[PDB]
Amino acid sequence: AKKNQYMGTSVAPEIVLTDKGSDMSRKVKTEDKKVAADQAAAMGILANMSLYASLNPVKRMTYKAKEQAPAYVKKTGNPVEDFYPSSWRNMAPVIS
Amino acid sequence: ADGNKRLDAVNSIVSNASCMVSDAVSGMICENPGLISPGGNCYTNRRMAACLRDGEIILRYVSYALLAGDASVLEDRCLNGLKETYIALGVPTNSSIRAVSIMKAQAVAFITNTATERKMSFAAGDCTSLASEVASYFDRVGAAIS
Amino acid sequence: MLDAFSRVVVNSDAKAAYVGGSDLQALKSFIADGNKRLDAVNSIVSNASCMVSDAVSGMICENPGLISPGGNCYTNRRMAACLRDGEIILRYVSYALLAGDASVLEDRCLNGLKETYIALGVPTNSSIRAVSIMKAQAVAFITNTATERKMSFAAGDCTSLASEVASYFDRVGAAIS
Amino acid sequence: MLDAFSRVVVNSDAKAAYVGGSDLQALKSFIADGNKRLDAVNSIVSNASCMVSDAVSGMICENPGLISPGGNCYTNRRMAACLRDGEIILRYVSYALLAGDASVLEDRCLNGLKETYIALGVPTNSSIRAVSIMKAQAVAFITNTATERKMSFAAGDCTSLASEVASYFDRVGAAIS
Amino acid sequence: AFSSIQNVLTDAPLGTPSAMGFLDERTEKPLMGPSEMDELVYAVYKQVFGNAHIMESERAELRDAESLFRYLRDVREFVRALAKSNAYTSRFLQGNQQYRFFELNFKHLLGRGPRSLEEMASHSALYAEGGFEAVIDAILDSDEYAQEFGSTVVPYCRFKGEYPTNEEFNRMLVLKGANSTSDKAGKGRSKLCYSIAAGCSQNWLSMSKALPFGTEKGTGFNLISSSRNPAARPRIGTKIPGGVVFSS
Amino acid sequence: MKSVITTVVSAADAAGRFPSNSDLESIQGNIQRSAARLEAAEKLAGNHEAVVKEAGDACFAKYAYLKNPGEAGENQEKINKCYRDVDHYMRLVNYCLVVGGTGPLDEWGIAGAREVYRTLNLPTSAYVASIAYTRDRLCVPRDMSAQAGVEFSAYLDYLINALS
Amino acid sequence: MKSVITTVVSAADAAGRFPSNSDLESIQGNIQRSAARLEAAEKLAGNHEAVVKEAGDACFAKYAYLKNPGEAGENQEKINKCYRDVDHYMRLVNYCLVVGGTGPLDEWGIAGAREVYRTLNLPTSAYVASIAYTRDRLCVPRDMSAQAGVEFSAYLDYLINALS
Amino acid sequence: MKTPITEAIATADNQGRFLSNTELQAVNGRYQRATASLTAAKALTGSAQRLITGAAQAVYNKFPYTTQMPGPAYASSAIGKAKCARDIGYYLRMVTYCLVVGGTGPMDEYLVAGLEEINRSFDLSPSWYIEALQYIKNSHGLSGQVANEANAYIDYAINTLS
Ligand SMILES: *C(=C)C1=C(C)[C@@H](Cc2[nH]c(/C=C3N=C(/C=C4\NC(=O)[C@H](C)[C@H]4CC)C(C)=C\3CCC(=O)O)c(CCC(=O)O)c2C)NC1=O
Ligand SMILES: C=CC1=C(C)[C@@H](Cc2[nH]c(/C=C3N=C(/C=C4\NC(=O)[C@H](C)[C@H]4CC)C(C)=C\3CCC(=O)O)c(CCC(=O)O)c2C)NC1=O
Ligand SMILES: C=CC1=C(C)[C@@H](Cc2[nH]c(/C=C3N=C(/C=C4\NC(=O)[C@H](C)[C@H]4CC)C(C)=C\3CCC(=O)O)c(CCC(=O)O)c2C)NC1=O
Ligand SMILES: C=CC1=C(C)[C@@H](Cc2[nH]c(/C=C3N=C(/C=C4\NC(=O)[C@H](C)[C@H]4CC)C(C)=C\3CCC(=O)O)c(CCC(=O)O)c2C)NC1=O
Ligand SMILES: C=CC1=C(C)[C@@H](Cc2[nH]c(/C=C3N=C(/C=C4\NC(=O)[C@H](C)[C@H]4CC)C(C)=C\3CCC(=O)O)c(CCC(=O)O)c2C)NC1=O
Ligand SMILES: C=CC1=C(C)[C@@H](Cc2[nH]c(/C=C3N=C(/C=C4\NC(=O)[C@H](C)[C@H]4CC)C(C)=C\3CCC(=O)O)c(CCC(=O)O)c2C)NC1=O
Ligand SMILES: C=CC1=C(C)[C@@H](Cc2[nH]c(/C=C3N=C(/C=C4\NC(=O)[C@H](C)[C@H]4CC)C(C)=C\3CCC(=O)O)c(CCC(=O)O)c2C)NC1=O
Ligand SMILES: C=CC1=C(C)[C@@H](Cc2[nH]c(/C=C3N=C(/C=C4\NC(=O)[C@H](C)[C@H]4CC)C(C)=C\3CCC(=O)O)c(CCC(=O)O)c2C)NC1=O
Ligand SMILES: C=CC1=C(C)[C@@H](Cc2[nH]c(/C=C3N=C(/C=C4\NC(=O)[C@H](C)[C@H]4CC)C(C)=C\3CCC(=O)O)c(CCC(=O)O)c2C)NC1=O
Ligand SMILES: C=CC1=C(C)[C@@H](Cc2[nH]c(/C=C3N=C(/C=C4\NC(=O)[C@H](C)[C@H]4CC)C(C)=C\3CCC(=O)O)c(CCC(=O)O)c2C)NC1=O
Ligand SMILES: C=CC1=C(C)[C@@H](Cc2[nH]c(/C=C3N=C(/C=C4\NC(=O)[C@H](C)[C@H]4CC)C(C)=C\3CCC(=O)O)c(CCC(=O)O)c2C)NC1=O
Ligand SMILES: C=CC1=C(C)[C@@H](Cc2[nH]c(/C=C3N=C(/C=C4\NC(=O)[C@H](C)[C@H]4CC)C(C)=C\3CCC(=O)O)c(CCC(=O)O)c2C)NC1=O
Ligand SMILES: C=CC1=C(C)[C@@H](Cc2[nH]c(/C=C3N=C(/C=C4\NC(=O)[C@H](C)[C@H]4CC)C(C)=C\3CCC(=O)O)c(CCC(=O)O)c2C)NC1=O
Ligand SMILES: CCC1=C(C)/C(=C/C2=NC(=C\c3[nH]c(/C=C4\NC(=O)[C@H](C)[C@H]4CC)c(C)c3CCC(=O)O)/C(CCC(=O)O)=C2C)NC1=O
Repeated sequence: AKKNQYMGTSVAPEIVLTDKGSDMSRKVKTEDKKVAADQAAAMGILANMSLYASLNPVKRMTYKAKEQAPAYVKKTGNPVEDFYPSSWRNMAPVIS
Repeated sequence: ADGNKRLDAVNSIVSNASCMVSDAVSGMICENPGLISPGGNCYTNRRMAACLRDGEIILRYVSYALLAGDASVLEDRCLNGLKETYIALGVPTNSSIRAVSIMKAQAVAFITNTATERKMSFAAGDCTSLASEVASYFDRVGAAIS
Repeated sequence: MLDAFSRVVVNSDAKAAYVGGSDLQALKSFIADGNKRLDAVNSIVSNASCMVSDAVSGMICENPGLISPGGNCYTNRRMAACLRDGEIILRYVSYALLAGDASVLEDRCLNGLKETYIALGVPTNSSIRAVSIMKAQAVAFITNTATERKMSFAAGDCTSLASEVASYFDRVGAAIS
Repeated sequence: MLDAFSRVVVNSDAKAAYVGGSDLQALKSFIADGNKRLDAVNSIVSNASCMVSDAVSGMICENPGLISPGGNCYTNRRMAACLRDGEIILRYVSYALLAGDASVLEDRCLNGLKETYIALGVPTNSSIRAVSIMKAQAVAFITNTATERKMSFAAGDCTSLASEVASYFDRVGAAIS
Repeated sequence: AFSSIQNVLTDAPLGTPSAMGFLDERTEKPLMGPSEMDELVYAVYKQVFGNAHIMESERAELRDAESLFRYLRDVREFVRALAKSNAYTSRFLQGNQQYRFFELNFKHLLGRGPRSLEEMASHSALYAEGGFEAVIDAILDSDEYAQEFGSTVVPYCRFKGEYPTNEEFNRMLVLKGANSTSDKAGKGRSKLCYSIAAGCSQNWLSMSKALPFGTEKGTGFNLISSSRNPAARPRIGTKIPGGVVFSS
Repeated sequence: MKSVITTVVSAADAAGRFPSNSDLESIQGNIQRSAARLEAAEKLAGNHEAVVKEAGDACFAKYAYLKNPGEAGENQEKINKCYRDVDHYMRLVNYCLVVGGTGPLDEWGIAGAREVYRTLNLPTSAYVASIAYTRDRLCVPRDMSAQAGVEFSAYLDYLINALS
Repeated sequence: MKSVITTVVSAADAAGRFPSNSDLESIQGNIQRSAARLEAAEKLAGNHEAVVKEAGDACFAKYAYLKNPGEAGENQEKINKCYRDVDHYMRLVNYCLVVGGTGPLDEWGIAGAREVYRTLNLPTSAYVASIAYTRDRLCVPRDMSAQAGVEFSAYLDYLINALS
Repeated sequence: MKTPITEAIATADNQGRFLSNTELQAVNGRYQRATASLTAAKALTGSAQRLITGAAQAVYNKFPYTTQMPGPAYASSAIGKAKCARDIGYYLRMVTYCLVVGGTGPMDEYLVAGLEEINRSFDLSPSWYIEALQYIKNSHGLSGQVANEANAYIDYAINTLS
């Protein structure tokens, strides 16, 4: 009796305007449309803002970030696979 | 009344909408980088895309409400109980209000054609009434959540 | 209350130990940057009013419900009080920065403040935001990183003092939480 | 014995079809409101003895013929048995409020209570007065409108639970009517 | 104003004989003699400091305030000299919360409790505008101080009977403890911090602990909780020949 | 001991069946509410002698007649054992805050208490009045958290309703 | 007079004790820094008729309306009054630079300035504009040594904060 | 219980039919008559103990022999006066119940059903209660339809007593 019917739908109006300098060309149209979530476009802004936050020194002290505990991986005793596993080994950052 | 000022104001927003959204969320991260810290709720890949989608939906609705000249559809569709849904999911409301104010600044920059990164070609006149109207419309969505 | 020199004295008194040459590493280095701390404290207290007026306005900026009727900061009377409390928190963190010890913060200012705010109905989150803005401003002024407000200093790093004052603001933020 | 979850199972087993979609709104609202339900059953359970004693004392002080010589609550044996009958009923109404369905109240308390009181000669209508006094105590304890004791709750609205326990109590009064 | 327990369950207040000698043609007051003046100062120390167990190394600094007192008998100026000393500020202000210092002044120099939030606000504004000495001067030169104690008696916790508000009575008993109760139990953290800003009242047991002897203290406590419910809307009815009428 | 685990393994043992999903589902809530009840129990453990002293004098303040001769609180040996029994009840409440159920109360303080207190002329109303005083002097922010106060007052009301 | 000596001897008076070495240490602090502090003494003393006008005209330029009818600067000798009234503040900052503390300023120019500046309708923004003008009109190497400029500005922005 | 609601339900159930528009109009009449009857109930509630005392005094002034004749039926002693005031309060309570309910449903159930049995056995004359009800009708101090609605339930009791 009180729930918004379209709160969980992500449906928003699309507006398209056409204008080519002549009165016969001007036309506005509006149709509802589901707004999708781009998986790829968020990654670039996430990486760039993470790099910016990693380089900012004054946000480093005013916003002390929290430690994240690593995932469980079994140790094998030999240190070459304990400290430098193949998922990481020989990776190093280019600065351009 | 007059549409040639109104339709220009809508067209000055719906064209460069994606840059406004992507600049608003990146500025919101740019103030506090806790949301992209592991443990923030924009940290994962699925979350920041949803945040982008929500910002674009808010911009979609306020651009439609500026065209319609009223805010009734804006409070029927979007703001009908958004704040407690952000509470129930768990959403830092102050940062979303901050992103809304960033989008509000960008919209009134684009309407007055005083944007200092890009220039539109317009006619001669004053669109400040539409600027105050869209400022009020952004204050609606800024006050409907808290 | 205590300061940096009276810190180590009470720490060593718990051991009944004399303050020997091994423990004066810390204090003699504390005296090395003595001019640095004095150069920092007047920079902060020199902008005291602007920092508070900016802080409460920033509070209000992303929480417009505080102005609204029934808001905790609705009438000017309430505003006047909340604008004081900026002066009191800032004054006490300046005292703590000057003394090099926060032994004056949570006995004098932060002792019982959470309950006082709970009884008065003061919202905690907005106050924490106000403290945060002030914190950010604190470091901006210590490091001469403010956009305007160019202050003449002596060249070097005051980063340690910046982290000190950030830690002091941290306590205030966590005391009322 | 069926709770709120089992009730839709028995309702859709008469249908012979899988339950999802339409029938899940009530269950998801039952889950989302579960903290208030536990918060209400705890408030009723914490004040049980005062409720039973106050209800029986009110029923006697409205009708003093029960402690009259030859009345039904005359001796100590009958008074102890009435206090036991009182809250035996409170226990089952608490079970029905916790389960979200009054099926446990029907099967173990009210099935045959009508003529049990008849065979005993128990006046079936002073029991209705005691039940109504217990109902009036239960709604005030749920909605925190109790004048003798105030409890600690998170702020919000739970008059649906008050109407549900009032809906259980008049059923428990009308089964013996 | 009857003080059902002021002068019968409690001793009489202590101080100077009378104010007529203050009119001073040949002397300022009848020389109470040095042996009825040392007990006056002992009484003042027990009040303005409130059983602070002050050693004589710390009583070697109050020599000047004392030496003028026995020479010129105004009591009020004696406490004005005491409350501005380092012995007073070190004890109640140095390591305390703000309203803790403000509330301790009501116990020490006025012998009552703060009646409202606005009194505390007024003290706070008066402190912020230039010093704490202004706080003590406002209290001491107050009207309330003139029409309670004056320039003759030690300021004591008087049971007035006819309080301007009841919470004033509650908060008088909470600050005043029992004997052998001092003012450094809590490290700051005033007892009325919450209850002033909220408006509720205090613990019944801690008020009853400070009552005098023979006052049936503590009894009459129903076994359910003590703080009343504001939310409650009980129905109270009267008695009429025809029925019971409820007034709403 | 009456707890969350013991009820469901006793039910599965009475039925003679393996632990099903409902049994494990009941332990997830133990995992949830242990975050509140354990830090209630720890705060009770760290400050218990203040509470036992504070609730002991409320008993004699409400009932001053116990110190008269012929009563149960005449000399210091009775008052010391009064404080000892109040400390026993507070320890059992600390135990029930840990185990998650009313097991240690129901078996070490409640069962058989009525025959002892009637036989040894101990008035139960004054064994109740200390527990009643302890409940009303609780502020969730000041003394513990919000759910810890609920968890504490629930066991206090259980002890009060058992002795009354 | 809020000075370095008046603080310590007043503290000793309140405590009723003799001056200890902790007290003498502050006067040693004076011994170092008077030389830097009093180097600006000439700079304000011999150059003061130039700073006042450079300040008053900046005040009147930043708020041009104040010369309008009904405002503070409506005739001539009120403007002369204004220039005098900033001359007073320059005199007081010189006095404070000499005493070492904010003694002279907060009791001769600041104490009670509120009543006069409101009832005579004098906008404090105009005072703070003129003072902030001189605060950044200073160039440290040419005007003074390095440390005189710090302390002169520290005294100036004192009253800037006090007024605003 | 005779309400406009329950008689409409009883007429629909007698045919065994659903609620027609006849019943809905009969209920709607109760709803836009109720606003004055609830005011009459409030006003008779407020003036209750004054009206009961005045009505008892008016009965004693009209029939002075009731305060003089010995016997259990008369108000010559104190318990007799207490029971007389109790009876007048009973009558006023039934009148208020009929006002808020909207018909002569309560007082038909509680007062007049088997009333003259009591007056014949207990030997209490109905003219006393008629004299009390006439005072209550003359002295309630109402106006308009509030008065028209309270008086209409008063003289129903008067008509049943006569
Ligand atoms: C509301 C949307 C909103 C505001 C109101 C306004 C308040 C605000 N300002 C900052 C950032 C700064 N404040 C500064 C303070 C001053 N600048 C000066 O020149 C004087 C001396 C003084 C007071 C006027 C400065 C220098 C900054 C820049 C950042 C810095 O710290 O140097 C914020 C952000 C808070 C923070 O994170 O620092 C806010 C909220 N801004 C608004 O957005
Ligand atoms: C169907 C699509 C459609 C549009 C997009 C608009 C486009 C548009 N705007 C105007 C015309 C105009 N547009 C503006 C608007 C502005 N001028 C400014 O200086 C401000 C920056 C800005 C306000 C935001 C003004 C002031 C006029 C002239 C007055 C008017 O005709 O409204 C005109 C008529 C003359 C011209 O070409 O300029 C047209 C076609 N009208 C339409 O029919
Ligand atoms: C019809 C109107 C309409 C909206 C306004 C949005 C509102 C909205 N957002 C989310 C859901 C979400 N919304 C956000 C957004 C944010 N979180 C943050 O920290 C930022 C402040 C902000 C982006 C800037 C995130 C991160 C989620 C995912 C939460 C999760 O991890 O589950 C959900 C839950 C369902 C879903 O995931 O889509 C809804 C209804 N969706 C709508 O359909
Ligand atoms: C790391 C921290 C970080 C930030 C704080 C923000 C920086 C930022 N820039 C703008 C400000 C703006 N942002 C835009 C948006 C755009 N400009 C265009 O020309 C495009 C069409 C579109 C996407 C690029 C515009 C037009 C302005 C106003 C600039 C102007 O006045 O012309 C705003 C909003 C108003 C303001 O505060 O200035 C913010 C928050 N970006 C960051 O990365
Ligand atoms: C020594 C340390 C010290 C402090 C920190 C303050 C703390 C403090 N604030 C207030 C009193 C108040 N404090 C506030 C402050 C605020 N309300 C808000 O919503 C904001 C979060 C915040 C401003 C930023 C307000 C608005 C009132 C008064 C509200 C009212 O009752 O009208 C009071 C009550 C005093 C009184 O009036 O009697 C106290 C003690 N005082 C002190 O002595
Ligand atoms: C009585 C008041 C009083 C003061 C205000 C200070 C003033 C002061 N600061 C420094 C001296 C200094 N001040 C700084 C500080 C800085 N340099 C920078 O470039 C950073 C922006 C900033 C960090 C906060 C540094 C780095 C030195 C030199 C190192 C040092 O002296 O310890 C010195 C010694 C050398 C000099 O004269 O410059 C003095 C006297 N001392 C006092 O006695
Ligand atoms: C796990 C065991 C368990 C309990 C011991 C109780 C304790 C309890 N109550 C509530 C939480 C609550 N309880 C109530 C109920 C009320 N509040 C009122 O003001 C009314 C007086 C009353 C209803 C009439 C409300 C309104 C909430 C807020 C959350 C919600 O609405 O669900 C919550 C969730 C929020 C919180 O953690 O505080 C919990 C755990 N509930 C449980 O789940
Ligand atoms: C599972 C559900 C369940 C119940 C509800 C009770 C129902 C119940 N009550 C009584 C028995 C009784 N119940 C009452 C109670 C009352 N009489 C009054 O006058 C009051 C109205 C009312 C108390 C408020 C009394 C007085 C008796 C005893 C009658 C007697 O001793 O003769 C008996 C007979 C056995 C006995 O107790 O001796 C039973 C079965 N027992 C149950 O097992
Ligand atoms: C002549 C005999 C006689 C009595 C014995 C009492 C009994 C009594 N109590 C209440 C009414 C109530 N009784 C309780 C129960 C309690 N209240 C508390 O403070 C305790 C915690 C707990 C045990 C005493 C509550 C909570 C209410 C209603 C709300 C409230 O009072 O706060 C009611 C009204 C019930 C109703 O509305 O129908 C009655 C009749 N009154 C009488 O007239
Ligand atoms: C701030 C400055 C300051 C002072 C100088 C003293 C001055 C002073 N001396 C005395 C009081 C006295 N002063 C003296 C002193 C002396 N008698 C002599 O013969 C010698 C010349 C001299 C000692 C060398 C004596 C002997 C008494 C008390 C005598 C008595 O009455 O028994 C008193 C009275 C105080 C009182 O007891 O009430 C005062 C004010 N007090 C001060 O506050
Ligand atoms: C592990 C669980 C456990 C408990 C809960 C207690 C329960 C308990 N309490 C008492 C015993 C007591 N309890 C009291 C207390 C009181 N009597 C009064 O006068 C006041 C009413 C009140 C003070 C608070 C007294 C006086 C005794 C001793 C009785 C006696 O020896 O005469 C005894 C008798 C043995 C003894 O203590 O000497 C027992 C078993 N003991 C336990 O082992
Ligand atoms: C020792 C410290 C000390 C002071 C600072 C002054 C403060 C001061 N200035 C003025 C008086 C005045 N002051 C100004 C000054 C100004 N008008 C403005 O609008 C601007 C704020 C500013 C421009 C520079 C003017 C215009 C008057 C004349 C107004 C009047 O006298 O009514 C007066 C009123 C009496 C008079 O002097 O005629 C006083 C007390 N006096 C002191 O003794
Ligand atoms: C006692 C305090 C005191 C001051 C604050 C200054 C203020 C001041 N500056 C100038 C005058 C001047 N001041 C400078 C200096 C500078 N201009 C700039 O652009 C740079 C920011 C800065 C470097 C230090 C220059 C270049 C002039 C001549 C042009 C001018 O009037 O500004 C004059 C006129 C006489 C003079 O040259 O000194 C005065 C009073 N002088 C003082 O005596
Ligand atoms: C449901 C509503 C109701 C009505 C109407 C009612 C009437 C009523 N009035 C009674 C007695 C009485 N009524 C009166 C009243 C009066 N006699 C006078 O002389 C006065 C003039 C007059 C008072 C105005 C008296 C004196 C008695 C006692 C008579 C007796 O006991 O014999 C009795 C006998 C039982 C008893 O002793 O109480 C009944 C049943 N009872 C009810 O429950």
